[PDB]
Amino acid sequence: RPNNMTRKSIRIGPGQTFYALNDIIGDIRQPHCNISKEKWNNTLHRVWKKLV
Amino acid sequence: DIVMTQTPLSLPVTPGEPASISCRSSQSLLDSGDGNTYLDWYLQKPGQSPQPLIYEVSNRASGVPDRFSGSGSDTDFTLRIRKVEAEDVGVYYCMQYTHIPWTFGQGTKVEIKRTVAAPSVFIFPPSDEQLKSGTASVVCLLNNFYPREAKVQWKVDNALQSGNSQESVTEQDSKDSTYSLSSTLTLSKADYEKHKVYACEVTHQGLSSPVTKSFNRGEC
Amino acid sequence: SSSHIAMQEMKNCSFNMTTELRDKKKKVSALFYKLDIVPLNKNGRQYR
Amino acid sequence: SSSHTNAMQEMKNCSFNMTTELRDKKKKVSALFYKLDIVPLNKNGRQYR
Amino acid sequence: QVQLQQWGEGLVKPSETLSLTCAVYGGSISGDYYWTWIRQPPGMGLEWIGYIYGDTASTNYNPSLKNRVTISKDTSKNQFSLKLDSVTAADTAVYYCARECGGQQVLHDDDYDFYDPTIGLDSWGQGVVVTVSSASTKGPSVFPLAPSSKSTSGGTAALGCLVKDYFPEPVTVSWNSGALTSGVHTFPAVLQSSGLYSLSSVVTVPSSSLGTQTYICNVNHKPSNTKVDKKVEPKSCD
Ligand SMILES: *[C@@H]1O[C@H](CO)[C@@H](O[C@@H]2O[C@H](CO)[C@@H](O[C@@H]3O[C@H](CO[C@H]4O[C@H](CO)[C@@H](O)[C@H](O)[C@@H]4O)[C@@H](O)[C@H](O[C@H]4O[C@H](CO)[C@@H](O)[C@H](O)[C@@H]4O[C@H]4O[C@H](CO)[C@@H](O)[C@H](O)[C@@H]4O)[C@@H]3O)[C@H](O)[C@H]2NC(C)=O)[C@H](O)[C@H]1NC(C)=O
Ligand SMILES: *[C@@H]1O[C@H](CO)[C@@H](O[C@@H]2O[C@H](CO)[C@@H](O[C@@H]3O[C@H](CO[C@H]4O[C@H](CO)[C@@H](O)[C@H](O)[C@@H]4O)[C@@H](O)[C@H](O[C@H]4O[C@H](CO)[C@@H](O)[C@H](O)[C@@H]4O)[C@@H]3O)[C@H](O)[C@H]2NC(C)=O)[C@H](O)[C@H]1NC(C)=O
Ligand SMILES: *[C@@H]1O[C@H](CO)[C@@H](O[C@@H]2O[C@H](CO)[C@@H](O[C@@H]3O[C@H](CO)[C@@H](O)[C@H](O)[C@@H]3O)[C@H](O)[C@H]2NC(C)=O)[C@H](O)[C@H]1NC(C)=O
Ligand SMILES: *[C@@H]1O[C@H](CO)[C@@H](O[C@@H]2O[C@H](CO)[C@@H](O[C@@H]3O[C@H](CO)[C@@H](O)[C@H](O)[C@@H]3O)[C@H](O)[C@H]2NC(C)=O)[C@H](O)[C@H]1NC(C)=O
Ligand SMILES: *[C@@H]1O[C@H](CO)[C@@H](O[C@@H]2O[C@H](CO)[C@@H](O)[C@H](O)[C@H]2NC(C)=O)[C@H](O)[C@H]1NC(C)=O
Ligand SMILES: *[C@@H]1O[C@H](CO)[C@@H](O)[C@H](O)[C@H]1NC(C)=O
Ligand SMILES: *[C@@H]1O[C@H](CO)[C@@H](O)[C@H](O)[C@H]1NC(C)=O
Repeated sequence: RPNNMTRKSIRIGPGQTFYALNDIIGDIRQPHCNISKEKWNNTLHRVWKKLV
Repeated sequence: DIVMTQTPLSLPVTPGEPASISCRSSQSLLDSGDGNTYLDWYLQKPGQSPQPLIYEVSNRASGVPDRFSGSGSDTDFTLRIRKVEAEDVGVYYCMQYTHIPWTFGQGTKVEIKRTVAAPSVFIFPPSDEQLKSGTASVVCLLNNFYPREAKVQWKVDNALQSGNSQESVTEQDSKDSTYSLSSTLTLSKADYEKHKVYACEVTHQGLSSPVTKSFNRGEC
Repeated sequence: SSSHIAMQEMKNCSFNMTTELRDKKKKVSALFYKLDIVPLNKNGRQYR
Repeated sequence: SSSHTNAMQEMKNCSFNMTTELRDKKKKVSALFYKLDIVPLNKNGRQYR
Repeated sequence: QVQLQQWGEGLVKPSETLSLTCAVYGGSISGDYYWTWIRQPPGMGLEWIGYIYGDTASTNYNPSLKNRVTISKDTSKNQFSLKLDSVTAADTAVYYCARECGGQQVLHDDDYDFYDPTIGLDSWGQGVVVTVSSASTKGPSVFPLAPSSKSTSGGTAALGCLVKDYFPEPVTVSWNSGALTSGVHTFPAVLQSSGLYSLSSVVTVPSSSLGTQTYICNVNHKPSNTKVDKKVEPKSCD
């Protein structure tokens, strides 16, 4: 998750706090996951062979 | 009295880049009576009344763009401008009102950052009409320079002066983002006529070596 | 506020909530993902 | 009280709205509280908690 | 929000009493509002003077000035005023009247009793310049900052007018009745040890136009009602 986020405390009631989201530091960049293309292709090929 | 420290005292920022202002308090601002953190941010644009920016740490004011956004828990507070624009130039104050008295911060002067430019120096000897008045003032004018820092030293026949020159700086120009400085040296009549050579020496980042402009009295 | 998926993914939101005393409501605000809020009416101003 | 006019600052007379058996009705009740168990809300010294 | 229009006497003698008034339009002065006075010394940061509560008469003051400040309100006229006694030179500043929304607004026929809008100083006055000086109003003196060969750099010549020994602020300086605006710099005034003011209004023009274009500076001082038109020409090498 590339970006830093800032928290905020809001008093729900007696001794209760609700941590909400304040803002995003810097330009917004979407989160993502990286998987090696060759390794994943090999794994999918193997499971395809087994399914065949 | 809560002492409210603002850093930096000057924040030169080029439009399009983020800016961050930090403000610290000597005591926790979490009000014990009702649990609210009473810290506000205000922006005093050049020659205008202060205007509200942020209420109680994070709650944005009314009509304030989305780029402004504050934060902080109880002693370290931060105001962030996501994308500085040319209309965000001004002084930013962090005010606490948890404890009496309410104390403002020192004030961060946000300005526009541009390329370093060397000053153009001119000298204006006192005129004969001012000569008739019994007092004389010589001004050495620096025009369109950046950064605003500039050391002006008055030498009278190669003798440094002290406690006799007053410096005035205009605000940053809205067109070229350059400053203008003028230092004036005021002296009486025996003091004017007792010396011949008058010069103002300027020191600036944009100048490789100090530049001295001089005039000789009684000559053009 | 995005430079310009992740642009519409989030929403400013202002609401009223109970304080530590259950007789006073305080106007607070927060940032909510659009996946956590459902529009109430069709005018696109009130969510829950 | 009459004796107060004659450590009576140790207590305060606090009146507050209390919800009745019906959730849509409130009754202005009163009670006496020790000053050690109440703190001010504002600096005006009229409203406590 | 609320429009706050304030007036008062902006020029007080030392050891006298400064009396400023702030009028409220578009709202009621009776409520959960803290009517605040804040002053900004020339060149310094903001400083808090005090406030008066809207509902009750509870007033709080700056501890440094707690023995001189008195803030009162007039609900009938919807105005609140500041009185500052035994003023000194340290009391020169610009005074703003503000409003801080309190945290216990009274709610009518709602589920709750009170309401905290989470609002600070949302309304500000335009400010009143206050100068604590014993010097009497005086007319400005306009002197020609004549261009010369010493004030030329790359074919650009600098000229101007020096306005000195005037009181109080401000002075409006223009060139050629406002025709010339480019390159005009009016430096902020300064306060000497004599209690007067002086400033320089310079302008950069091409050197070739020195002898063809007539340069005149118009200096106006409203408090003393003085208008001086001074012509600036290169010094005559007689
Ligand atoms: C427990 O629960 C009770 C019951 O709900 C609750 O009591 C309520 O207290 C409030 C606060 O005192 C009372 O509100 C009063 O209402 C009127 C004005 O409101 C009228 O008009 C508005 C429209 O403008 C209507 O919406 C509303 O329904 C009313 O018709 C006044 O009596 C009071 O206001 C005056 O005094 C205030 C304080 O001085 C001022 O802020 C306000 O501006 C008004 O000033 C007037 O009087 C001043 C002198 O007193 C004078 O200087 C001014 O010029 C002006 O003439 C007040 O707002 C509300 O009615 C009460 N409810 C009942 C049923 O009586 C408690 O607050 C609650 N909590 C506790 C802890 O007990
Ligand atoms: C959090 O909690 C606060 C406090 O309760 C809420 O703020 C209230 O919000 C409501 C709804 O927006 C506000 O009511 C509006 O107020 C305005 C002024 O109206 C007053 O004055 C007129 C006479 O001029 C009266 O008729 C009216 O009853 C009010 O006394 C106007 O914007 C609105 O009235 C206009 O529109 C409506 C329909 O749109 C018409 O019926 C009216 O006749 C009139 O044309 C409306 O009444 C209320 O004032 C707010 N309270 C306070 C104390 O400010 C927040 O909304 C709530 N939620 C959030 C998310 O913050
Ligand atoms: C997952 O993989 C992607 C690529 O498929 C990564 O994105 C790429 O990250 C690199 C390294 O940060 C970026 O290069 C750099 O970008 C900027 C200029 O664009 C600058 O910092 C450097 O000069 C450098 O070029 C690259 O732009 C970026 N995007 C692409 C499309 O390649 C991503 O970081 C990976 N994520 C993880 C968690 O490993
Ligand atoms: C909930 O509210 C109560 C009541 O306001 C809070 O108690 C307060 O805690 C502060 C902590 O700083 C106390 O201040 C301290 O007081 C003395 C000197 O008076 C000394 O120990 C310290 O120098 C400091 O100033 C304050 O007195 C105290 N008030 C009472 C009535 O006990 C409490 O902290 C709040 N709790 C939370 C979790 O916020
Ligand atoms: C993923 O890996 C497999 C491994 O089998 C690759 O399969 C190739 O398939 C082509 C025809 O489609 C054959 O000519 C190649 O000999 C195969 N390669 C091997 C190593 O057996 C496949 O190309 C890879 N990539 C993708 C995108 O599927
Ligand atoms: C969120 O930010 C936008 C953009 O500045 C602003 O107009 C809006 O009022 C904010 N939302 C709320 C609920 O205040
Ligand atoms: C109680 O009330 C009486 C009558 O108003 C007053 O004289 C007296 O001082 C009060 N006593 C207190 C506040 O202790």
